[PDB]
Amino acid sequence: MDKYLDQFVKAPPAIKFGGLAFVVGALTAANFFMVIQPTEEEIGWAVAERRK
Amino acid sequence: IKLVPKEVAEKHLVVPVNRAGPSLIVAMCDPSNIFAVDDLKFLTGYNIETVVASEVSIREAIERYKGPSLEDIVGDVGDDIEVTKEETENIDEMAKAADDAPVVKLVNLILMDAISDIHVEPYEKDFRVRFRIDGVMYEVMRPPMKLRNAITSRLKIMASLDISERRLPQDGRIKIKMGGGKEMDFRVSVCPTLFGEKVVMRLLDKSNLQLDMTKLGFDAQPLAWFKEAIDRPYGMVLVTGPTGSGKTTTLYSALSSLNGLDTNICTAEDPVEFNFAGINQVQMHDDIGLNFAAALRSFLRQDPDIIMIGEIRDFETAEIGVKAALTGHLVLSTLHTNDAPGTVSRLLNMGIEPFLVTASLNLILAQRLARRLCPACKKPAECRDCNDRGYRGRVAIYEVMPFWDGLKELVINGASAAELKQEAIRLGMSSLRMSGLRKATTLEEVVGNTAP
Amino acid sequence: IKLVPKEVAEKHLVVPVNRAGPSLIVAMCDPSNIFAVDDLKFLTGYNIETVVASEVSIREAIERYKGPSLEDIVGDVGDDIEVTKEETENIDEMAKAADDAPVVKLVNLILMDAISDIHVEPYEKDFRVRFRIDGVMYEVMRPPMKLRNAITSRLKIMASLDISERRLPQDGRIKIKMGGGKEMDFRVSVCPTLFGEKVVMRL
Amino acid sequence: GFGGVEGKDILVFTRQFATMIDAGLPLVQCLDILASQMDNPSFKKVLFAIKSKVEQGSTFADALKEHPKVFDELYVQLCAAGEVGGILDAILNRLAAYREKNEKLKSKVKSALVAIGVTAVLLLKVTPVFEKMFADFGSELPGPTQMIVNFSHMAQEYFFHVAGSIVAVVMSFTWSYRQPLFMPVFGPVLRKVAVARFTRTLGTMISSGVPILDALDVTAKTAGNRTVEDAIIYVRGKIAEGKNIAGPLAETKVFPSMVVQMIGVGEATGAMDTMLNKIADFYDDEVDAAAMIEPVLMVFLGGVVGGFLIGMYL
Amino acid sequence: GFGGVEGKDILVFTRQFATMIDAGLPLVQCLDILASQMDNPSFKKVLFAIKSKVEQGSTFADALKEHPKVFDELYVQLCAAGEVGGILDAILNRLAAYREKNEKLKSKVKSALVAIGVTAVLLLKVTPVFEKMFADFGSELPGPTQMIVNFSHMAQEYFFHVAGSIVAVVMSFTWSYRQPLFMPVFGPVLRKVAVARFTRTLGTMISSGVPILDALDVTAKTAGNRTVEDAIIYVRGKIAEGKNIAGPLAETKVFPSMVVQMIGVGEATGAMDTMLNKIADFYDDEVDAAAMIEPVLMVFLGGVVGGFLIGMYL
Repeated sequence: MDKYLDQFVKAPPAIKFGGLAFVVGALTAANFFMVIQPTEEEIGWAVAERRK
Repeated sequence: IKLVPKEVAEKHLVVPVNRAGPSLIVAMCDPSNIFAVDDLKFLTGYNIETVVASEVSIREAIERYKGPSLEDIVGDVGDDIEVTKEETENIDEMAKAADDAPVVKLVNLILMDAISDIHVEPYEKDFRVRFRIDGVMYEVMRPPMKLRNAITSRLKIMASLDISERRLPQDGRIKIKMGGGKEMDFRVSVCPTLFGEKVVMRLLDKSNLQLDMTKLGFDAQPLAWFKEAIDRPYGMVLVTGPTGSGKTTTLYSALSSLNGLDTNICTAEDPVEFNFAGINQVQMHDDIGLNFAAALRSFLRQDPDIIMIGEIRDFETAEIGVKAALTGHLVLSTLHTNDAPGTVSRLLNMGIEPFLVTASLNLILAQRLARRLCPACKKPAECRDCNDRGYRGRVAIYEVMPFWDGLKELVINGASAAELKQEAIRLGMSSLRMSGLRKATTLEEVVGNTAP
Repeated sequence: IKLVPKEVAEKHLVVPVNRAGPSLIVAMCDPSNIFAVDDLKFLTGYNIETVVASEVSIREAIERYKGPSLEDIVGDVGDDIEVTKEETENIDEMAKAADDAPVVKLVNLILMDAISDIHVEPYEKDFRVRFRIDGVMYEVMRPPMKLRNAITSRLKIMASLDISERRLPQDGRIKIKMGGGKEMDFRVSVCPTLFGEKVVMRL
Repeated sequence: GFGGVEGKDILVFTRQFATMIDAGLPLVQCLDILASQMDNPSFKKVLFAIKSKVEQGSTFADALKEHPKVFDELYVQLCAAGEVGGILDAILNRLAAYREKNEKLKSKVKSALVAIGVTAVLLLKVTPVFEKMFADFGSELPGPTQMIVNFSHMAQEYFFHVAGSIVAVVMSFTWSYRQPLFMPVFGPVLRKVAVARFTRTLGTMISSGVPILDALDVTAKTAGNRTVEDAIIYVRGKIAEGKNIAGPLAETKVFPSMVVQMIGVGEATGAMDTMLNKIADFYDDEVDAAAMIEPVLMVFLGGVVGGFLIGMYL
Repeated sequence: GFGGVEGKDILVFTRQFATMIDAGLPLVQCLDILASQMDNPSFKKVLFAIKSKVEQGSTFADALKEHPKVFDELYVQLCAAGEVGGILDAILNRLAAYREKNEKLKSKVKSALVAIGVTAVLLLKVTPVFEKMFADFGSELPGPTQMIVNFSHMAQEYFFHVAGSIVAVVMSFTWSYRQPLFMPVFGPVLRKVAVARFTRTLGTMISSGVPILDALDVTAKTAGNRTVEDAIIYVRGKIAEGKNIAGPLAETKVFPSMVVQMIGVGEATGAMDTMLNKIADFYDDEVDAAAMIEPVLMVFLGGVVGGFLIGMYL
């Protein structure tokens, strides 16, 4: 059905770009958390080693 | 409602709108397009009934969509006639914002279901009508039993009555808000009407006919002057005629045409039908549990110069009426009958004598409907009541004017100027003569110019 | 009721007195004064219906706006017809001393509201009468729905009966204390009289 | 020494005055009508005497003062407050509602120490006694303790059963106190009370001489239940349009087949007053008699008992 | 799995069949009438199905066999014994009396092995169990002995308590057994039951289409109370002479002013069928309310229990 298809020729450059952007934002949140966790683990191994 | 894809409806500008008697009702803008029709036949697998509609109305319905109605029904504040139509409508719009959040102005159907002859004979029978020029013609409107029954209750209720298997026939009147009236006969179920429920509507449409109706050839100007006179010196008159010959119209015409600004007039009706452009007037309507006699009895009590009784149907009121005539009021009314034994019989059968009616009744007009194929003609077929006779046959009647249908003409039949003399004197009688030969269509304006 | 400033009413001796059928009823002493009328038209923005009234009656209404009455009403010992009129009147005078400490003798209105044909057909319709010599003539007396209803109960009650939507028509007789009678037909609401409540009196 | 009148009989008469007065009948004519429709002599007799004072010009409050043993100081003062403020109609409506609440409250303590009091002690503790009886059949039941515990601990553990007994009590008290989505399906419709009031009001205005349509226009303004008011506006609209009274009624479920058949006879006989008066008194007596108020007792009666027994069992 | 019907509802329907059949209506027309007068659907629905078998030519006993969960083997066999011997009328009268005694006996245990049997064992020993169990809380109570006495003497001294328990039993048995000169002044006259039965029977034969006089001639042969039978013969004799039904009734005290006034409407309305149906339902419900059969139970219930406990303590 075509009215939706020309709503698809007018707009979803914007909507596809937006979706890509929200995804990349999520993935950057994830990798920043995945660099914060090795920090904590690392301070932990510090505290063990010094106790040795 | 259901179609194939919404896109297909919009492209072809067609919309299914119901399914009845194994067929799919399809509203279609281009019913000559066999490609689109055959596409719909193949895709639905259903047999079609085609209904032509304006392109933009179909498009509007496609985008808008018996459901939105199924909910707006449960809104008591809508059906209520006590509420002015101007506001009621607003509620329906705002309430409709529920679905899509706009105001739709003018939902044709949503309004069509909330806010000269129509013959509706039975179930699944196409309605017939009488067109102002075309006469009897068939119509594209049919209702099966369920729709018939629903119409039937609708019309019954708007006319103020309750048709049921206990009371299957109903002879009421619809009051269109435009003050206009219409006679409605109606039957529920099949107990009287084997062919199913049925209704007939003989449309009035009013705002009240005037003496401008010597246009319609009904009464000659000469006779209308004679009546103008007659009504000024308070000669009492009854308009008799078979059903729908014009009794009420003619009556209302005669009162409306006169200047009644200087006289207290005074009307008792079972429902409103009478419109008068006059100030000294008391309009009285039968209410629950009141007889016509209650209102007349108590009304004659004040000082009416003129008394108008919509139509005499309980003759206990008839009796009060002719009593009013004998005190010397100007009384006027309507009666269902076709000639002189018709009325007199009809009048005498709840106990007024012809000395009291015929002796105190002055003039009796007889109205008709004449048809010559498709002309619709309402004419005054004819009557001066002279009095009673001692030792007799009674009712002494001098026929002033007859109507010949063969030439559509009003003839004078042995009336003389010495007859209508009945005047208190010379100057009074002279005034009658002047009005006889010496004496703008709207009622307001016509009254306005008889006033002068 | 509403006007522009109270001062303007008093200066021009005019007073609006109702709003009906999109028009403002304006009681006016000098209806030939197009300056005042056009001032009222412009200041209110409303279409006017002009009613002529005596200057002092307009002024009186402006200043009242029926208080002295709003209190003398709550005096059961006044309406009571069992009491001779000669004494009842006295109470109304002495009770009126409350405001300013005199006896007013003969308050026309205070009495007019406590102590050959009249046709009163509907709401906002000028009364008609039958004069002993002039016959059917129009009159300068009109009542809107509220006043009609009030008259209607007044006349009904003095004639000894109770008109209501349950018993909307009433055919009684008033006994004037002067042993004189009058036939009164009367209707409340619009149920039998679409044109509103209404009354007739054949004196 | 003189007594008042019954709670029932004050009720009927205050209702029917409030109804007539709010109809715009003259107060003396209201008084005449209720006297003339009364079944007990003492009522018809007083109300002629109250009316006799009102026709001498006295207020209703001052006329009722001739019967201070029947209309107490609080009743007259409510009337007189209505008369002084121009609200006699709305204070009589208030007094009619008051008298109705008073009679209903009277029947409903007294009904069943009389018999009701003895039967209500007796039902309220029957079960909780059975219960203490099965739990006193020795030691080492379901949920108990051994007797050698310290008393306070023993009593606190059983708190379960002390609680199941109190709940049993509260329930049988509730049944004795009470008892003496399709959105439209959820609204309170017309009851027996509301039909009895309607019928009495109409029987009353017709017996007095008002037409049907004048009585319906008054009644449609004095009906308390909103759905009935909507029903009655539709009945009056139908009748005013020329439909037959029994046919406007037959559309509405609240009027039985007979109420309609009886009204339908009344239309053809000119005896609608008599018909409505006998319908109303039939309904008023059906109302004061009033079957689900006894079945739901028993549901909670044994259902709570059984809940206790199961409670400690487990 | 299917259940029967209530004791009330078997009652009403067996009474009204016995009545119609003893009137000499055809069995199928009897069946139609009681179905068409029924208030519950399940009854109207069955009775259409029982009638459907009777119109295929089956006996009533064999038609009721389609509802063995409602009409047990003993009921059908009574019917079938009546049909085989030419006494269907008198066995239905017997069955109606049976069903009436069954419903009354049900209300009246339960109020305040089936349910009656289980509840009656359970009430008859509740207290005496309580009692034995307080008297088994250890030794050296009020009135006991020490256990070392010889058994025969110990048992004989307690004879007090064994006696207070038996008396407790006899009492609760009495409440369960009872609880389910001007010579003419001493005769049992018409009761509430007998008026309710009369009214139901007449409501029944009128709703079916029999005239008043045909219904009265049947009823005057099927009335159980002799004084009422004498009353009804006088009512029928008066009506057959041309006196108006409400006027023959008004001579007899058993018909209230409301009953007569309601019947007097029904005469002018051609709605006597239903006036009688509503009167009968009102009476049947007044009957089943009529409550002292349960309060006096409880008086003797706890009063005896308490008398035992007091007895030994002292």
